[PDB]
Amino acid sequence: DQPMEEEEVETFAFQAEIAQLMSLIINTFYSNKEIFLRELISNSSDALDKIRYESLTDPSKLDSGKELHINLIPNKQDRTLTIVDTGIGMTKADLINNLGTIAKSGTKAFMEAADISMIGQFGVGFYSAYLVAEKVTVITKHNDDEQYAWESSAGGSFTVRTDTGEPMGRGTKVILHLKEDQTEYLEERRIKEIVKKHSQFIGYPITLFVEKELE
Ligand SMILES: CCNC(=O)[C@H]1c2ccccc2CN1C(=O)c1cc(Cl)c(O)cc1O
Repeated sequence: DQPMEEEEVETFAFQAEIAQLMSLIINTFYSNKEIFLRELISNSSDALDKIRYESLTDPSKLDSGKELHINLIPNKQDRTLTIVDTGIGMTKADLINNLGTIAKSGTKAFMEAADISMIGQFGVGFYSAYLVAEKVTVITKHNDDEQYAWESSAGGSFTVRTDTGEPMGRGTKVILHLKEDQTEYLEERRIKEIVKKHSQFIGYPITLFVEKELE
């Protein structure tokens, strides 16, 4: 038989510091792990600013969707928390450069420094995900390009491939498969309080969708 699907998959090694960093974040104990959701919402907001500011000069840039927002989708059945935004998105190359193989100065500094919530300033805030996730999947779609999937369980490497899933119009989808002991962030009350405490100044709509598959 012919496969329902077949696509090339590429594996990349993380730059050495970023990898050392992820182990740091994974194995060590930290107390305000909740700041991961702020870091990821924060990434979404900047992505939303870029598409927004580009549309000002080139209105067709929004042909792939006018609405600028962030959705938070807890799914207790999958034990996943997904952050979805309709920002500018990422090309395949962006995924490879910006999410693993290029380091940046803050990396060596940060590992050595202190409270974990500093990670936002050192520029590598994405990786705070692995405070609560054992695996992170990033689905992204940039205008005029394919939809891509970035994936990592933080073993020193990550994978990129074309995404066969459900088509996004534009933007980025981050899928946190949470550690067994971090399921609290699937909770509406907990999500609401983290957002109110750390993401109060985000100038885009933030909407929760509690997901439950029915029998
Ligand atoms: C990876 C580095 N890019 C960004 O943070 C933002 C960003 C920031 C400034 C300009 C363009 C873009 C595109 N991004 C994304 O597609 C994205 C990435 C992650 Cl990891 C996330 O959680 C949410 C996201 O919307």
